[PDB]
Amino acid sequence: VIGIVNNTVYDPLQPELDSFKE
Amino acid sequence: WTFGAGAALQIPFAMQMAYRFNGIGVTQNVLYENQKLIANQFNSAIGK
Ligand SMILES: *[C@@H]1O[C@H](CO[C@@H]2O[C@@H](C)[C@@H](O)[C@@H](O)[C@@H]2O)[C@@H](O[C@@H]2O[C@H](CO)[C@@H](O[C@@H]3O[C@H](CO[C@H]4O[C@H](CO)[C@@H](O)[C@H](O)[C@@H]4O)[C@@H](O)[C@H](O[C@H]4O[C@H](CO)[C@@H](O)[C@H](O)[C@@H]4O)[C@@H]3O)[C@H](O)[C@H]2NC(C)=O)[C@H](O)[C@H]1NC(C)=O
Ligand SMILES: *[C@@H]1O[C@H](CO)[C@@H](O[C@@H]2O[C@H](CO)[C@@H](O[C@@H]3O[C@H](CO[C@H]4O[C@H](CO)[C@@H](O)[C@H](O)[C@@H]4O)[C@@H](O)[C@H](O[C@H]4O[C@H](CO)[C@@H](O)[C@H](O)[C@@H]4O)[C@@H]3O)[C@H](O)[C@H]2NC(C)=O)[C@H](O)[C@H]1NC(C)=O
Ligand SMILES: *[C@@H]1O[C@H](CO)[C@@H](O[C@@H]2O[C@H](CO)[C@@H](O[C@@H]3O[C@H](CO)[C@@H](O)[C@H](O)[C@@H]3O)[C@H](O)[C@H]2NC(C)=O)[C@H](O)[C@H]1NC(C)=O
Repeated sequence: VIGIVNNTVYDPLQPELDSFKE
Repeated sequence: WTFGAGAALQIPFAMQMAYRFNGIGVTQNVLYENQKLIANQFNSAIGK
């Protein structure tokens, strides 16, 4: 890609996975 | 097309093309993956 920029894409599943881990 | 339908808006030209491919049922990722190649075809075409 030309002009792409840095950023982080949040994951909706992650918090449930983290809580499920706990 | 925005200027036609209302207030003229700023938009990078590459962004325009992305929509147009999306207009014809083509995922915009194709364009960016081949922006350079597409440009040359367009540039060559206008010359021909
Ligand atoms: C957008 O994301 C890109 C991915 O990296 C993320 O973003 C950077 C800013 C960091 O925050 C990083 O933590 C993130 O994950 C980022 O591109 C480059 O990302 C890496 C780490 O992710 C950083 O080092 C770069 O590595 C790549 C690949 O590594 C191999 O090749 C290099 C080439 O030299 C080797 O040095 C390595 O040991 C590996 O074998 C390199 O392609 C890249 O090249 C730059 O550095 C080299 C060496 O100094 C120079 O010769 C080049 O001219 C480049 O300056 C890096 O070495 C690094 O943070 C980041 N590169 C740069 C220049 O910042 C990108 O920067 C982010 N921002 C954008 C795209 O605007
Ligand atoms: C989808 O359709 C398009 C049609 O345009 C293809 O792009 C064209 O592909 C042809 C064949 O490669 C290109 O014709 C060549 O152009 C070269 C100059 O520009 C680049 O062209 C190719 C990209 O296609 C690059 O790989 C190449 O390295 C160049 O950077 C010429 O140099 C070529 O000459 C060849 O033969 C001579 C003599 O044998 C060798 O010395 C050369 O090294 C080279 O091997 C050739 O004329 C054409 O230019 C491309 N279009 C445009 C605008 O550039 C896509 O490839 C195609 N994609 C898929 C997946 O099918
Ligand atoms: C969008 O327009 C801006 C107009 O400035 C472009 O920024 C400029 O782009 C040129 C060519 O890439 C840069 O020149 C080179 O930059 C590198 C990296 O900094 C440097 O090492 C070289 O010596 C040379 O100066 C120029 O710096 C840059 N100017 C800025 C950031 O102020 C931009 O590239 C354009 N982006 C797209 C997708 O078209």
